[PDB]
Amino acid sequence: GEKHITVTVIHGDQTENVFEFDTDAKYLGEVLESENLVDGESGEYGLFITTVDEETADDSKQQWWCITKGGEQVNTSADQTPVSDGDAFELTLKEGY
Ligand SMILES: [Ca+2]
Ligand SMILES: [Ca+2]
Ligand SMILES: [Ca+2]
Ligand SMILES: [Ca+2]
Ligand SMILES: [Ca+2]
Ligand SMILES: [Ca+2]
Repeated sequence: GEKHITVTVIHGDQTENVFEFDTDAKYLGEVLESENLVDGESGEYGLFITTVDEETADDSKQQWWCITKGGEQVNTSADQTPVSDGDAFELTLKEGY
């Protein structure tokens, strides 16, 4: 079935870009890659997202893309994150830990 979701990208300079998807995808990674909104690499814990909406995290400055769902922590890699109708996800560029 078709689910209606939003993905908001919070860039390094605080620019927020909001993307709406109408999707039958089971998982968030499929949704993100449907429009090539992210680039990531496979690995043993799932997708490691390096670039979102044409912004690449600088590994050397401890930057990384973080997935949240209505601001709440998401425990799964994007390719293992189930999508529900009405979901709002965020991808935020974070620095450090
Ligand atoms: Ca529906
Ligand atoms: Ca709409
Ligand atoms: Ca891609
Ligand atoms: Ca690519
Ligand atoms: Ca873009
Ligand atoms: Ca519904």
